[PDB]
This record gives sequence, structure tokens and C-alpha cells, in this order.
Amino acid sequence: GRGSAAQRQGALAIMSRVYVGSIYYELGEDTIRQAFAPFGPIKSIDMSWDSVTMKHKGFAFVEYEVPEAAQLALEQMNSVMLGGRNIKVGRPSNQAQPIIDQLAEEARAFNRIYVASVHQDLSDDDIKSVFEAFGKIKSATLARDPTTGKHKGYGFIEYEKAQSSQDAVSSMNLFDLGGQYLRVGKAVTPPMPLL
Amino acid sequence: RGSAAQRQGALAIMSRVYVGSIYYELGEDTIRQAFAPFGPIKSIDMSWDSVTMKHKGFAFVEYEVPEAAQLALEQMNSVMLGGRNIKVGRPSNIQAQPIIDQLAEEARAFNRIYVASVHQDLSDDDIKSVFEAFGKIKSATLARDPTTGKHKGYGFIEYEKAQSSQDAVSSMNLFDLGGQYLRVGKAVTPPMPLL
Ligand SMILES: [Cl-]
Repeated sequence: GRGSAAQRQGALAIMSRVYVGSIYYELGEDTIRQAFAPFGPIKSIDMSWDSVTMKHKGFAFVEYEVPEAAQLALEQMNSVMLGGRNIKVGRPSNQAQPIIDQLAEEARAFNRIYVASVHQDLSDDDIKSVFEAFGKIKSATLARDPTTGKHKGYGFIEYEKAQSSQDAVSSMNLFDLGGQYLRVGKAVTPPMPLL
Repeated sequence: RGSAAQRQGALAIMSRVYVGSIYYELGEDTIRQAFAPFGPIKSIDMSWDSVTMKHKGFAFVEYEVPEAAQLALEQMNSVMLGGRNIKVGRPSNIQAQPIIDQLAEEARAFNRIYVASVHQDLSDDDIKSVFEAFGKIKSATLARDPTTGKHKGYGFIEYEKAQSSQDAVSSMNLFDLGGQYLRVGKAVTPPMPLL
């Protein structure tokens, strides 16, 4: 095999964060959150800060709950204009690369796609019906709050065939469902990566 | 929307991408090699600080067509060059935005895709045959040097149906053909934009 459970977890953590730069001085955490939340609920944000000037240094690190959200944010939020500036989005610059590469390779063995911006009223069966228009589905599951049981606005769908997942991503990314636009992309990690 | 002069000014802006966070040791040659897969580089405007006799860490790469800049923006952002994750964005200058928006809207009326990194040995009919696997094609044309008649490694393909063009982009971007990987994407301008 490759990567101790501990190594894999460290990689997953790094893969869940995106660097955001060129942030207008007047913009704060709440603006960033609003702009990046469509890709998955924000776990936390580490904003730069200067004690002498009493302001952030123009950049921040947004952390998501899963790697897939960071991947979509990276592909869709770069150069978007915020506060009059084109923000920059990238992967953290900080030995984890080989593990990250291994996870990406392992993910290709599944026809799994990540779906974000899922309206609160949609259920697992609702998402499944819609997405099975692209092909037979092995499983469709929305992530849920461990306490409430309410889904967190995102989930994963596994198809029996690769062509089905490819078609789904191409047709459903930015699809307007329930008033919001879904953010869809191929998985970048296998399911249960630390197993 | 916009006269011929306004549209051409927009097309010019749309053909350039900002490249930032360039390692001090890297020069024009490295940038060109890294960005050429999306279309042949027309020119590069590199920042310059003579006092220290070094560039300022950023440059503007100009392509022959807007589609190449679009692909470069979607595929080169955060790529690691010289140990640094480069940043790619649209020029911050631009009153041209409304015209750019108009061109994007007009482009959606055609099922046109841009194909870059086309090996020199491929011909128009070669490209057509390959791509017609996705659907009936109205035209497949590689851009050619006005003097030699040799294609410049890129072209445009128009499909009769939108689903065909969508399938082609999804299936052919990064497709290994003739030793290189094709760079494919939807057109961002209508054909003959200033007509
Ligand atoms: Cl080949």
C-alpha cells in the first residue's frame, strides 16, 4: 500500500484548504465566506493580520470539510472580482504531495462525483432521481449533521459507469436547482480514504 | 452592442492573461513554454525593475485568440513553476466589460469549440474525423500561417448540435493525440466577431 492512515489524514487536511490572495483591504471574513460557501460549507478561515496597521495582509486560507470543495473553489473562484480586485486562488504552498498524488490516483477507481450547493429541501432520493438521468447509480448520499440529521448542502454520488459520471459533471455543474446553482465535480479522493 | 472598433478592443483584452508570482530566476522563455499549449503566444509583456535588474514577478501573456487565454486561465492557475504556485487572471484594466459580455452572449448561439495543441501532422480532415465521433460537424478548420499555409496548432470546430459540442469538450480536453495533449474548450466569441 502507501501512506499511513496518519499520512493520508495530513494530506486530506491540506487538500481541503485553498489560498485566497489579493483580497481588497475593506473586505473581511464574512465576504470571503459568502463568496466561497457555494462549493461547500466553510469549516474555518485563517485570515492574515497586521498588528501595527490593524488590517489583514490581503490573503487568507479557506478550509472546507472535504477536498472536493477546495478543488471546485480552485477551479471556479480564481480571478473572480471581489471588492474591485481580481482575487487569486491557489493550493497551499507548504512532503504531502506524493500522498496527495496517491489519493488522486485511488479516486480514479471510483465513478464518484461531488455535488455542492444542494438546496435544503432536496432529499437523497430527490438528488438520486435527478442524477440517474445520466446513468445507473450505486449510491447517492448527502452529508448530514451528526446531531440534527439535516443535510449540509453537499453530497457524493457514485455511478456504475465512468461515462455516466463524466456526463453528469458536464451537464450538472452550475445547474439551477431549487433556486441555487449546483457546483459539481469529479471526486479527488476515494471514499473512506483512511480505511 | 458596440461598434467594430469597440469589439476589437475587447477582443484584444480578452486575448491576454495576467501571470503573477513568477519566480525571480524564471524568464520569458519559461513562461512561453508553460503557456504555449493553449495556443501560440503572440507576445509577452514582462515586468521590469532595472535598478535591481530583475522582473517584478508578473507578466502578461498575449494569445492570438480569446479562447486560448480562457483555457490558460482555467488550466494554468496555481500550477507550480520554479517552486512557486503561479497566479493567472484576467487583466484588471478593461469599460470593455460590457462588450466582452456581449461577445460571450453571442458566442452561445454557435456550437463552436476551440482546439489547441494540435500536432503538426494532423490535417483538417483528420481533426474532423476524430471529433465527428461526438456528432455531425458543420465545419472543422485549423488556423494557418498566411504565408506558408502550415497550420498553427489550433483551430475551431462547429457542431450542428449543442450536446455534440458539450460531449466533445468533456471527452477531448487533455486527450493524448500525436504525442501531445489537446487543450479543448467552448468558444467565448462568435465566429467573425467584427462582421
Ligand atoms: Cl495519436
